[PDB]
Amino acid sequence: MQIFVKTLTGKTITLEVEPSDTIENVKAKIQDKEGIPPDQQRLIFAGKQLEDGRTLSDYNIQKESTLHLVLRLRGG
Amino acid sequence: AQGLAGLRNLGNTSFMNSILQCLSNTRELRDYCLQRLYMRDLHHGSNAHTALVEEFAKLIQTIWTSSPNDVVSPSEFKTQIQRYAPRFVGYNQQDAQEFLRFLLDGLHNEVNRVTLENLDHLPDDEKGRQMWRKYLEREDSRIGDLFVGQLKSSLTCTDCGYCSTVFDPFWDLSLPIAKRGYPEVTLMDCMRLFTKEDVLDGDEKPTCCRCRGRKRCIKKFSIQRFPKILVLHLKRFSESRIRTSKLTTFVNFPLRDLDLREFASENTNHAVYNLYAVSNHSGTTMGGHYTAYCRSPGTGEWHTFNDSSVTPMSSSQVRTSDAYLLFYELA
Ligand SMILES: [Zn+2]
Repeated sequence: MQIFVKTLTGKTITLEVEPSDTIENVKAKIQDKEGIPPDQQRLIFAGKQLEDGRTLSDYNIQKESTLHLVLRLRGG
Repeated sequence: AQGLAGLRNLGNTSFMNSILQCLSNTRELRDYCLQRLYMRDLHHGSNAHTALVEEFAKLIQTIWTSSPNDVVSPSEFKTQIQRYAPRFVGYNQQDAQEFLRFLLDGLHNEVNRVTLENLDHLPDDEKGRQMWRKYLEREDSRIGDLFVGQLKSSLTCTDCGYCSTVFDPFWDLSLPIAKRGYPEVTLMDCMRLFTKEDVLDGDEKPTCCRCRGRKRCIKKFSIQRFPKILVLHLKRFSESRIRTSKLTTFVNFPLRDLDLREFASENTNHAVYNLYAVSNHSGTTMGGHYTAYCRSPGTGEWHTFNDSSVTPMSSSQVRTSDAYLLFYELA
């Protein structure tokens, strides 16, 4: 199936995934297209940040859902 | 009962303090804590995270019973949030929006009122309403009452003309920043970047299942349901394939009368908002410091909350390029 990612500057990209794809798999697919390493990416869907070790199916993410890609401003 | 207590930095915890103060000044969330209304929503049984809601609420209670110049420790709260979200264990610098999302999800899960189909025949709005009902059958809490809205994503095949719609819940919106404005980038410009027509072609062609092949499609967001509290997160990070840098662009956001008519779904009633809190970041992507500017729900006066220091400020000092999260409430 296809899902979408709203990236950093205005664009959307299209990923080919299965419900069983891990969040790591999804981040790798984003890196394949965007050159942003998985360890910098955060993906938000339905108010939840998607976590490594879980799958798209764990979040009930269906076809044509959009993940929101956001980086970090670390502060202390 | 003025709510002007500072929060001790426990070791790189300004990100947490900034968020906590924004939440402290979220009127209805504060009131839920002060009126102890969470007690009846807590789940029965030995649960690992009931103490998260209890310690959050106790912190808010403490802030709103404090005297001038008081500084209180959120250490017991930190112990609980890091048990829910172990990425917050220890004393490293963190992103405030990441923290916000995990904290609100943890709170929501603990007071969730829930304890345990092809719709092509329906008009769009009715499909939206049914998908909303389905969402609320899983996620129904006081926390969601405040923060949750619904996006419509409309995906139109440029060949066959079929528009496939999906409805995604949201608890905040993360907005791309426009590259410049005339003479300045506005919050509305960023909202437009979020909600514009996105052309999906070349490498990004979706598969149209009507055409049974990859086709150029147009994707567009609109807001199907507006939240009571609208949290806007500015994407202050470059897309460099080598090294991200912080985008420090001034984004002009309004104090009052943020009118989102143009982003509402077609023939859907729209919302107008007023600002009540800002989380500010100063630094780089790798490190820095957070503060909050918050409007007191009772007095309407703005204060800067910077760890242990709480100081009055003019509304003219609220809009700055340091703004990272904007907290809006219905007008
Ligand atoms: Zn088609």
